[PDB]
Amino acid sequence: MIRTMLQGKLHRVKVTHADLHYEGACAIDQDFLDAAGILENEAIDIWNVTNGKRFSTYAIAAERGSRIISVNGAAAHCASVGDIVIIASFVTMPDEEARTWRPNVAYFEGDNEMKRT
Amino acid sequence: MIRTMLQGKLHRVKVTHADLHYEGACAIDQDFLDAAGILENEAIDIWNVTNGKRFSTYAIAAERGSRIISVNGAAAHCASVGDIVIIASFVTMPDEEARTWRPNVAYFEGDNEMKRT
Amino acid sequence: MIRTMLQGKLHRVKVTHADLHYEGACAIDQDFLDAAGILENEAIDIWNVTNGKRFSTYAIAAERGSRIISVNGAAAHCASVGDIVIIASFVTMPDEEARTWRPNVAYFEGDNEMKRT
Amino acid sequence: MIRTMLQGKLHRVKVTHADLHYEGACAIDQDFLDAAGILENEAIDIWNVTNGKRFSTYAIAAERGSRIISVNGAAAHCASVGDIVIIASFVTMPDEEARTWRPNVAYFEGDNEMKRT
Repeated sequence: MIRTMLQGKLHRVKVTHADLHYEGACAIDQDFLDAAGILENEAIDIWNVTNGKRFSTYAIAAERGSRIISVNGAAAHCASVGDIVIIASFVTMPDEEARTWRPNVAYFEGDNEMKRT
Repeated sequence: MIRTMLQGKLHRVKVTHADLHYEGACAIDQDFLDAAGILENEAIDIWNVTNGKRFSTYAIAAERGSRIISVNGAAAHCASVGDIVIIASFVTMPDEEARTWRPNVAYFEGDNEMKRT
Repeated sequence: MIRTMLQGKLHRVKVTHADLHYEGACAIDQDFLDAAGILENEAIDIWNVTNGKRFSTYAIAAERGSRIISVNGAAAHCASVGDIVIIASFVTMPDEEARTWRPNVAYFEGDNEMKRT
Repeated sequence: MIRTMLQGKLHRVKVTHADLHYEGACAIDQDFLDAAGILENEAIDIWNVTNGKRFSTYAIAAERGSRIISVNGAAAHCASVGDIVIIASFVTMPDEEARTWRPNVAYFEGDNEMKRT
């Protein structure tokens, strides 16, 4: 049987933009997406450390190096600029592969600077 | 391993009807379903740009050309006539196919007129 | 790629019992489970037509013929005796099978009497 | 077609720690994880019997024998020390295997002592 496992997450990144109109999804610096192994158009869950809200949407790429985290469309009701959020994707696999599965985790410092190790 | 990807969405369509009783689900003009690639009886997520609510239900077909978006049953607690919503379906596939996956997106103008390109 | 489709639902059944302690899940007359094609220990979504709440739990069997719908454990915070709810399960399959997929739907009358056709 | 089934649960365990900062997820005594068959980095749903909240996160191991249930990061908004929660994982399998599927259930007494049978 098949497990759902954490694929990767952006841990405690800060929302940089929030615009109800127009567009939607959560636009994320492509460098951040690569670090966490998250793909453009992949389903993502967003857990807001600042306000406690939890919601699910999908990832789109923002410009590499922009350090952008933009919550757009209806999702803009769920976060504000400055909020600290955790952004996660999940994947499925057989139990055997799940047992030794390792998520990609990206950590942050300062103004959404990616932290090493 | 297997990714969950955005299959397609109706972007910023307007709710035309909301009836708590009876029936359920979200009835959507079949032309809209075809445009976004969404199937009758497929699980859909609905993100309400107007009121911020997010909920999951399933799609049923409304008459082709009716331009109808009817939120029925318990879902009628989550949207009102006139609300702007995003309606999405998600599918799973191997990582390799996910990397070059392209969602179907349908956009709207005026009174739920589908916008081209 | 793989679609998530409505497998079956109990449409507008009434909650008969709600006990926060102890046990959990939603216990459902086995005849109702068979009618909707829902299995013991299968994940189910519950949409409360009366109070608007939406939550996910799993199905357990109640005695055949009891006409019971018991919301237990934490789920008892989400429904009250007398509430009208829709109980659904979802399954996955290839797109080809999804295109002609037919959900099992069970309808109700009076005191959770299953309605024919 | 493929069913989503309850894999296992921790039934009515008590939250021992809740820290918004830092880390995230829900750290759970590894002995408890083994008992319910839940894996490190597996998606889990948490249903709070005390306050009614329901949320989804992922499991991480706490020290074997610590009897720890720590809700961390954004999840700390959803439970408090002392809350009674049910922690569940779900897996997918073909309908045939689902029909005779048996979830692992772990029960608790006193100060998160695992109860036998």
